[PDB]
Amino acid sequence: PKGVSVEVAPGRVKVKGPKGELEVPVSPEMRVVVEEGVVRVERPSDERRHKSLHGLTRTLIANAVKGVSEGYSKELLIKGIGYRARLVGRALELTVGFSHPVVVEPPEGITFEVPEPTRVRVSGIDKQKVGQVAANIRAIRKPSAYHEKGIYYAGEPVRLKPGKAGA
Amino acid sequence: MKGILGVKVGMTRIFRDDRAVPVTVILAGPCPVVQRRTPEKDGYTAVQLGFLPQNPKRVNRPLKGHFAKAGVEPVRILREIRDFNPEGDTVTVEIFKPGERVDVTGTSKGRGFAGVMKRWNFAGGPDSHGAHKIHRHPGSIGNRKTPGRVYKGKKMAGHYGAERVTVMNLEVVDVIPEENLLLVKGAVPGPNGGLVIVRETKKAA
Amino acid sequence: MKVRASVKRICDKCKVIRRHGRVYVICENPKHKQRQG
Amino acid sequence: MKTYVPKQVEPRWVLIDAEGKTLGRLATKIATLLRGKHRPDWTPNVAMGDFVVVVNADKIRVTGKKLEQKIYTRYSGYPGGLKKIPLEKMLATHPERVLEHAVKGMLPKGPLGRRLFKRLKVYAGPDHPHQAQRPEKL
RNA sequence: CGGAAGGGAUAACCGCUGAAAGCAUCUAAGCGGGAAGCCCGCCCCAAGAUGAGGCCUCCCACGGCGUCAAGCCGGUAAGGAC
RNA sequence: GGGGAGGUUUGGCACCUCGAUGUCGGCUCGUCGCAUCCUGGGGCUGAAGAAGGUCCCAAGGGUUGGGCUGUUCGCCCAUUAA
RNA sequence: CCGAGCGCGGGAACAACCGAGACCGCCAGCUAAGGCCCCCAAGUCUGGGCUAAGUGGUAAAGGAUGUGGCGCCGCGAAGACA
Repeated sequence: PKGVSVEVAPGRVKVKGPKGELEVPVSPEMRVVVEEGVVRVERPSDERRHKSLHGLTRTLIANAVKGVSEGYSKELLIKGIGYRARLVGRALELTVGFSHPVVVEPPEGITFEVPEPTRVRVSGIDKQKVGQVAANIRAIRKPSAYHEKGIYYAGEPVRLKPGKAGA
Repeated sequence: MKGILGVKVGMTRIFRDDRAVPVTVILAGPCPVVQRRTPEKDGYTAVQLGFLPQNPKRVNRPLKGHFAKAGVEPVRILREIRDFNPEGDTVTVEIFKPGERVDVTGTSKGRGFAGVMKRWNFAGGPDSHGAHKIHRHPGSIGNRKTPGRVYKGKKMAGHYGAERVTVMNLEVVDVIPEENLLLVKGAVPGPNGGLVIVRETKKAA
Repeated sequence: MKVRASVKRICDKCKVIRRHGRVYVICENPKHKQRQG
Repeated sequence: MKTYVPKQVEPRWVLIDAEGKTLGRLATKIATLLRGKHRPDWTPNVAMGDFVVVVNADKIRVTGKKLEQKIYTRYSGYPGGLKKIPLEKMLATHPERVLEHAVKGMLPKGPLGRRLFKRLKVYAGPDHPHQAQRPEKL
């Protein structure tokens, strides 16, 4: 962790790096402290709920460090027809077969980025905004439905038989 | 979030557009501002408006003739419009061009004791066949020995009429500020000669 | 088959979790979609 | 002999916190003081058990899941008129009413237990009207 | 003319991060979405809310008995009544 | 083939009321349940789409008018979001 | 046992369930059942072990990666489990 500058506190930890600032509120049931470079996660005992907490924690500040060290990739893709992915404005303006286009703002910690209106990437220093926002877009437009159409993260287009199934 | 006092005038039918309009007209009257209300000292936001100036000897005592601005009293007291705050002036109608639907709050005509038939609208029975006894009776109430009682607020043989009624949303047809008229789509509670206030409504956002 | 008083793992793809306080049956296949109902 | 009877002694005023305290055991003591039951000068039919002003009851603690799951019910006489509002929303809007009504179910009910519930002043602050003494407790 | 619009947490259900359990998982701490339902926002009663609230102005200090401590009484002031 | 739930069916028992508990249907006023008839949210599909199928969630509102029978019920009539 | 002990304490209430055979008086102590935060009188007594659902605060077969201790049975530094 070279581009880091951490900050321990009771509940949360207040972490800084080259990108933006980030904070992970950790359940204070073990205490983490900036040691050398990489931090240590030392539970005050050995119980179930504890094990959960310590592991969780570890991943929390883990995502915290790699985040400020630039880790923003929120890839997305559309496999429909005229389903375009225009980036006009700061907003993401898409037309996914619905009777009208769709307008997405880039809120805090996040920009978008459309390499081409056929596939859409989103910039963000936060693991929540990744999954959640990209989800919200794929929830703008459902995938496949038997055949193939819509929005997908980058997954598999499992199908349901065509000219049949309709008795 | 606006308002002004008034009184019930007509109900007619002005051939506006090419459509006839049942039109209540309301003499809004020059109702002067007086003792204001703030939430620091009262606990809300309102303005006091007296209606029509007719007050000399037979008024007596305090007056907001005191207030700081006077005007003595109307002839029939003043009322408070919530969410209101003008700009140090007296107000009549001009604050509403046509196209601005408003709720109209007024008293209602009184029907004294109302029969259940002409109150909650019941049948009464048959125009013969059975017994002439009931004929116009409120039928029966609750079940036998359980409930065991009667319902608090059961539609019953009681009073109806002398009540406060606020009607909602009516196109302000036009405003006559040269006098004191405010004509809107016909409705308005009470007699063709009783107090009635105007308040801006709630529709869009 | 959601909502049945018995719920299970049918093939070697169907695995049970706990969610909201009710027992849930998962499996990538949604035709096996079961819940403690 | 003939057991003794206290005159009109002085209604001692008191002060307790609120925060960090269980809903339960809190009122428990509180209440039991409205009755002169802490005092060696207790008499059943006379009501000389002190005043209880409380401060910051906005931040009372409670165990359980309570917070949400704890429902309070009010019945207005008109049928279908059983209202229930969780402790959850009783905190957000007028939170005193959860300390009040609690003691209110920890005294007797004879007319005085009422007059005595009056002998208690809840606030969710702290702050109050510094009337007199109110020397803190624990 | 009214239902509404719109605000807040939610039901079934669908999503994010995420350990316990190197994997995975809506969950155990953490979030987001989401019902004609739920608390509202509209309509009305309403301080006998004995807890009896608040706003604004209007009113004279024993008058003759109660000497202390609460009051009693025959007439006034703002008013109110018949 | 098993185990329950509910207490509206047909009933077992004979405890209150034999110095009286006016036993069927219709009318008027209703209300409470949810195991939902419609409306609203949805999962599963032998769900392309439309329509349907079953199961979850959910009482807020709504739950028409005539023929035949004392009729409750039920068949038909024209409608229905129902 | 109630009946004839609807006389007393418990069991919230409560003919027969627990305690218990009531000459009178006593502003005297022990104790039964049942209790000892409070309504209500007395331990928010000491110590160890559990449960996280209002379970406690009233149901089953039957289903489950709920939780915590016990017992067994193969796999692994020659390198297993994922």
